[PDB]
Parts: sequence; structure tokens; C-alpha cells
Amino acid sequence: KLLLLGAGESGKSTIVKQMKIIFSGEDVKQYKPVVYSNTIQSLAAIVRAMDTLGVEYGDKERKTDSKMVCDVVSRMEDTEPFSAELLSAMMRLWGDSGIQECFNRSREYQLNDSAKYYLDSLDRIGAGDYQPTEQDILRTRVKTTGIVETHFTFKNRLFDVGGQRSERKKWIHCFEDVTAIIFCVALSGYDQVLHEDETTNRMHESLMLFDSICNNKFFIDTSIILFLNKKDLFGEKIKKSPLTICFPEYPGSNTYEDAAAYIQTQFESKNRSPNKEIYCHMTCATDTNNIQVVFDAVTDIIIAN
Amino acid sequence: VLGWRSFDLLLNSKNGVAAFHAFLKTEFSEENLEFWLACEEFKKIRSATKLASRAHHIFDEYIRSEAPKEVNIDHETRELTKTNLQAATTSCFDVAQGKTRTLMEKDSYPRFLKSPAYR
Ligand SMILES: Nc1nc2c(ncn2[C@@H]2O[C@H](COP(=O)(O)OP(=O)(O)O)[C@@H](O)[C@H]2O)c(=O)[nH]1
Ligand code: ALF
Ligand SMILES: [Mg+2]
Repeated sequence: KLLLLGAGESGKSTIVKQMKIIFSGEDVKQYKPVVYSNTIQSLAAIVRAMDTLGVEYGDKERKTDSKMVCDVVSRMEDTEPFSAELLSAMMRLWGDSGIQECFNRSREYQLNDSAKYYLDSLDRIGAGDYQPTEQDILRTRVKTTGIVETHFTFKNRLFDVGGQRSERKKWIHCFEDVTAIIFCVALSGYDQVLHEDETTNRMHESLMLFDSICNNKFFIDTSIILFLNKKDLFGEKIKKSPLTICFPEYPGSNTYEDAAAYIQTQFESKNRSPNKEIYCHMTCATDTNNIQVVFDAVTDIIIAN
Repeated sequence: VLGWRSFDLLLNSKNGVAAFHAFLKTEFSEENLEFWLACEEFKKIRSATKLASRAHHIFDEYIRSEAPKEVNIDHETRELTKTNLQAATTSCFDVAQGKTRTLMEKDSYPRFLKSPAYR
């Protein structure tokens, strides 16, 4: 029995799609829609935040193709293949300096994780013949509700859940006899806020969450493995976004190694019983090797029992 | 009968809904549908007071923080509902119901089709 628990948008589900790649056409045919949404949406997000932040368009003539997108999101017709005029309206838009200016401030609002990745493939996916990439399926986002169980045997039971606060009351169920628990944590969250209340620091919620999950009685003789996921997003931002935005205290220098050291110490300290050990891992749910390599190691800690 | 595999067809099927529900009940997210069927009845009330009454009850059952059948909406959705609750109108829980529909549709619905329950 394995619990893939964690806060919201930490990738508890992107990790399950690597337990799969370790996707029949019937399925790949299913993510075509999803990838459409994630794209149109992400673009939508930056359009809206353009107003909320006061970010002038690099070209007035964009207000046009711009609004043409929001209507799509609105008309709900955003799960269907980009009409010619759209795939362009977006490409032309995704190419305005304003959009970029407001996009670079994407920490000030809620914007899809895979926003960049998809928009940097507007053309690539806007093909009449288009079929979803091994990655395209992974970089997708679909808020998981309830507990989703999947099975499989590697070296001789999986439980997915919802990360938001209103899902956590349902967790208590599959809490009986949990072999090990993989706990996802979006490194990127250190300077963002929860989806549920535009107040709480995502990073902080993770810590308060883990602290709860970590020292639970049900898991005294249970393996606690921690996945400090999204280490890639974390790296490209740590250089221009102080870790102090999360820990006023943080005395280190803003570098991948430094901040990771600290962020790793904070979680490990939320552990009580000295008669116990935890397993950190700078993962990246959207890179099969890394997940593959790490999951292997994990299977050990578990089998090493 | 079979058209289910549009989503709203599943919803407008006194048989469909009851079915889907059994699925969710195991998957642990039947509150989404309960809240949805709720807002559906809510809509049929004409009496201003009876509306305020239920508006408050739905809130305490589904929206309220740590509510029993608390649904998964975002900050902006919740406050908005919270404000609407300040004057029970039939359009009160619209957005909340809205977002909820999607959550079921794009998430638990598919995983629902491809499964025993729908075979
Ligand atoms: N760039 C990037 N995206 C990631 C990583 N891990 C998860 N994501 C993306 O972040 C969003 C949230 O992950 P998801 O599995 O939905 O987390 P869940 O909130 O537990 O479902 C999705 O767009 C994922 O593909 C990562 O290491 N790098
Ligand atoms: F926390 Al999730 F989809 F599992 F947002
Ligand atoms: Mg999920």
C-alpha cells in the first residue's frame, strides 16, 4: 500500500503518469482536448492578469485577438482544436512584449505550471494531424478529486488524492496500513499562495501539511519518502526570486544548492520521533528518468523492509 | 440510454445520475454531485425566505470551510458565493455549481466511463 499524498498542484498525479510510463492511443486521443484547454487557458490567465496588474500591451492591435480568446474560454469551445484564426491570435499574442512582461510577473497571480511549455508549442500542437507527446500528456493539469486507486507490481497498490484543503478530510480513509508514503512538494511554491485562499504561502502550507502527515500515529512503522518536486521550475526562478519571500529568516544566498539545502532542512525538522528517518529527493515529475531512477531507490527503502 | 458516453446527458438521466453517483461514492467525491443536484433544487424555490434558508444550508453543507460535504472551489469562487449568500437569490450558487460541474466533467467523469460501473 502506497500513498501519493501532498498539497495542491504538487504533482501527485503527474507522478502517477510515470508509474504508467514504467498510454494506448485510446488514451493519447483523450489528452488532445486536455492539452488544448491547458493552452488556451494559460494564455487566458495572462490576458486577465494583464488588467489586474496594469500591464500595457506591447501593441494595441492585440486587444482584438486577445478578447477573441476569452470568448473561446467563455463559449467553453476551448476543449476543441484551435480554429485557424485562434492558433494565430494566440501565437501573435504570445508574441507581444506586454504579454511577456506580465508573464514574467506570473508569480503575482495563478498561472498554469505548464503555461510556458505549451505556449512554446502553439504551432507544434495546432496541427491537423497532431497527436500528444509522451511529455504533453505529463505537462497536463487536471485537479484530482477524491481518492483514485491504481495497481501495479515492479520488483515483485497506489492511492492518488486531492491536494486542496477540502479534500484532506477524505484522506483519513485510505490511512489504514500504509506501507510507504511519497510526499510531493512544489519547490516552486515558496513564493506563491494557495489556490484556496489567495493568502497562505504554498510552501508554508506544505510544511504544515507534512508536519501533520509526518507525525501521524497511523504511520509509525511506515516509510516516509519526500519528493521535493518541480526542482526544474525552482532552478530557473531561484536566481531572480529571493527565498526570503518565504522564509524571512533564510540567511543563505539565493542559489539552487543553498535554497534547496534550507528547504530540505525545514521539512526534515517537522519530524518528531527520533526513532524514525525520512527520505528527501529533488525530483521532477515531468522527467521520466528522474522519476524512474528515484522510484527505483524508493522501492528499495520499502523492500528494505 | 447510451449517449452518456455528452456528459450532461449523464446528468439529465434520473438513471444516469444515480449511476454516476455510485461510482463517485467509491472514488470519494460524490459531494460534487450532491452539491450540484442541490443547487439544482435550490433553483426551483420562489419564496424569498425559504431561499435564504436553503442558501444557508447549502453553504453549511458544501461551501462552508471544513463543511461536511465541502466541495473544491477556489478562493475567488468561495468569497463570491459567500457574498451572494448575503441576499439569497436563485443565481447564488451558480458559479460554485459551475466550477463544480467542470471538476466532475474533466476529472472523475472519464475515469468513470472507462470502468466497471459503466459497462
Ligand atoms: N514544469 C513542471 N511541471 C510539473 C512538475 N511536476 C508536476 N508539474 C506540472 O504542474 C501541474 C500540477 O501537477 P499535477 O500532477 O496536476 O499535481 P496534483 O496537483 O497532485 O495533481 C501540472 O501542469 C503538471 O504537469 C515539474 O517537475 N516541472
Ligand atoms: F492537488 Al491536485 F490535482 F492532486 F491539484
Ligand atoms: Mg492530482
